[PDB]
Amino acid sequence: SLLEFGKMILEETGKLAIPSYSSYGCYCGWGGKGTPKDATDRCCFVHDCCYGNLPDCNPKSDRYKYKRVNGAIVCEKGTSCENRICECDKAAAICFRQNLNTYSKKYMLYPDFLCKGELKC
Amino acid sequence: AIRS
Repeated sequence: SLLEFGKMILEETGKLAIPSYSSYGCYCGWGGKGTPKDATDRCCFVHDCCYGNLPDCNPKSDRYKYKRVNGAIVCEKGTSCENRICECDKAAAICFRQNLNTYSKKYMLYPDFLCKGELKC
Repeated sequence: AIRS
């Protein structure tokens, strides 16, 4: 679920998902069009694609379980949708962690008109 | 309320 993803993001990065990742660049929080602005925004682009891989799942609301094995995120077995959603979220949280070194506050609340053109998954 |  979105709330679970937000907790995973905070655990991983120390940033609150709202507002650090809810309106960032072209793809974080309301993704659709544009060239991703930076590596963090590319995490969101890929995460959007990952959810797009699951048209008959409901990643905003469906809850999954996971645990930590010495820092590592381990998705625990639920329904097929839950497992796949968890793997998408895990990857994005890791990606955000890997790209904190270039996170830029200037991309928070990024205006829609600066995001143009389709980019295929 | 609705995040990432």
